[PDB]
Amino acid sequence: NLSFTDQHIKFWKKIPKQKAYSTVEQYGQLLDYGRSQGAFVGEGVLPDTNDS
Amino acid sequence: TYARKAAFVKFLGTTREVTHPMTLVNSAFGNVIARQNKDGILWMLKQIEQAL
Repeated sequence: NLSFTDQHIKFWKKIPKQKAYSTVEQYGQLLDYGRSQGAFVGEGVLPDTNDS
Repeated sequence: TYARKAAFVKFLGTTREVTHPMTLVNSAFGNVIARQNKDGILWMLKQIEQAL
């Protein structure tokens, strides 16, 4: 044999493998915790509302 | 000769406010909520006295 063998395969044997149950697979991401509004309020006032 | 008369009940009130940080700092002349309550009671008593 003047070619490669299965010992030279590296990345295929290292990437984690998981099972699939459909042709379309979905997942959820968390990108941010809130907007970049002001964080300082004055005395007894209601602070602004923030959403993720 | 006879007659029949009617009287109508009326309403009085006042409001008091104290901010949250004011209740967290030290006080020189005791608790502030009781002082505000006493001031309101005496004020409304005087108003009742003059309305009578």
